[PDB]
Amino acid sequence: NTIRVIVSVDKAKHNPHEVLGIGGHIVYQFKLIPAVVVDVPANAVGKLKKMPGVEKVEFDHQAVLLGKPSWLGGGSTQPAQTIPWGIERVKAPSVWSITDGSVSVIQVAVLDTGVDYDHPDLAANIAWCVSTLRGKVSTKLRDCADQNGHGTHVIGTIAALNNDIGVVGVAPGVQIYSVRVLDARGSGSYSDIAIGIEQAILGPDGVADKDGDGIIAGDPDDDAAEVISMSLGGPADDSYLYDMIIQAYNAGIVIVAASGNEGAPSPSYPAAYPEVIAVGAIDSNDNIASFSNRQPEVSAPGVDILSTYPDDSYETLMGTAMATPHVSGVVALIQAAYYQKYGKILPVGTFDDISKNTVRGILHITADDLGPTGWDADYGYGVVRAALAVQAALG
Ligand SMILES: [Ca+2]
Ligand SMILES: [Ca+2]
Ligand SMILES: [Ca+2]
Ligand SMILES: [Ca+2]
Ligand SMILES: [Ca+2]
Repeated sequence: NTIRVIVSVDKAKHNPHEVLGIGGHIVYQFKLIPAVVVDVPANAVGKLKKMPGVEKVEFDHQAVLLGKPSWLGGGSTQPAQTIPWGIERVKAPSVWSITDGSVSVIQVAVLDTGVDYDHPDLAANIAWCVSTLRGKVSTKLRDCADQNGHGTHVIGTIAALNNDIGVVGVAPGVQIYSVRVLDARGSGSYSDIAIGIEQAILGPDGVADKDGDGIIAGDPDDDAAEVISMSLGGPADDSYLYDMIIQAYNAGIVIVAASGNEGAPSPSYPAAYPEVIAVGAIDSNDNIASFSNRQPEVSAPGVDILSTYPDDSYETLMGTAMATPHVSGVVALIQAAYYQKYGKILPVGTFDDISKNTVRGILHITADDLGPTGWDADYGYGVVRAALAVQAALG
C-alpha cells in the first residue's frame, strides 16, 4: 500500500509538488529541521532519492517503551501518601525546602504514552498535553490521554503531588508537558518522536523563540520546556532524528533517555547520542539491574518503582524507563533552583563535563560513584543525587 519515509531536503531547491507528482502524500513538515514526513508507494521511493533537493530518504523506524509492571499489576490504591524508595535514594526530599520545581519558566516534557491528566496526584502539575501520533499534532485531550499507563507512571515519578495521597515526585511542583508519542501498546515511530521533540520546543504557542531573542529554554517570555525525557528506545540511528535532537540541545534543553533493557553493551537510541543523557537502572540494594544496557552516563532507581497509574491509581514497574524520570527530576530541581536564585539556567553540558558549571557536569560529580572508581560501564558516573546537585548549583 504505502510506506512512511522522512525526507531531508534542501529547502530552497526541493519542490514539494514533485512528491505529489509521484503519488506521495505529505504528513507533516518540520519547522525546526529541513525535513518532511511523507507517505509513498514503495514503488516511488527510488524516484524520491533522485529528486533535486532530496538529500536523504530515511525510513520510519520503531522504538518502544522501557518499563513493565513488576508483578503484572493493573494498578491499585494508595489512600495515604508514601514516598517511593527511589525518591529517597535520589535525595530529593531534602531539596524541597529550597525548591520543589515550581518556578514558572520551567517545564518538563515527557514523551511517552500520554498521561492521565485527571489523576488527582498529577493534575495540578499538568500544564500542557499533546499527541503526535501518526504525524498529526493534536491538542484535543481525548487524543492526549494515556492508554497504556507507562506515561502516567513516568510522570508521577517526576512530578507527583506532595500531599495527602499517593506518591510524590522528584520535583513535586514542576510543570509538566505530556507529549504522547507512543500508542496504547507502547510502540512508537521514530518520526512521531521527532515531532514530539519539536513540539516540546515549539511549546503550546507554536512559537519557538517568539521574542526572537535567541533564548528559549529558560526564557520566561517563551513557553519552551527545559527538560525532555524519553523513557524509550529503538536500535536505529537515523539522521533526521539526530538533527531534531541537536535542535533541542541547541535550544538549551536538557535531554534524558533510558539506556535500554537488553543487557546490551551499549545504550539504545536516542540515549546513545552524545548530547543525550543515557540513564542506567539500579535496584534497592544498589546493584545495577542485569537488564540495564551498559555504558550509561548515569544511573538511578529502576526496579520495583511505585508511581501513578491511570484511572486514578498506582502501580509498580521496572525498567530503565523508570530510572529515567528520576534523573529528569533532578535536572528540573537543579534548573529551577538555579533560576530561582540567579535568573538564568545552566548550560546543558557534555558527557566529559566534570565541573559545576554545567547541568551534566554537576550530575557527573555529585553522583554516588559506585563499583569501580570513576565512570564505569555499569553505573555510568554514578547514582544521581538531588541534594548534592543543587548545592553544587548554587555554590
Ligand atoms: Ca520554559
Ligand atoms: Ca501525593
Ligand atoms: Ca526567546
Ligand atoms: Ca525573552
Ligand atoms: Ca564508578
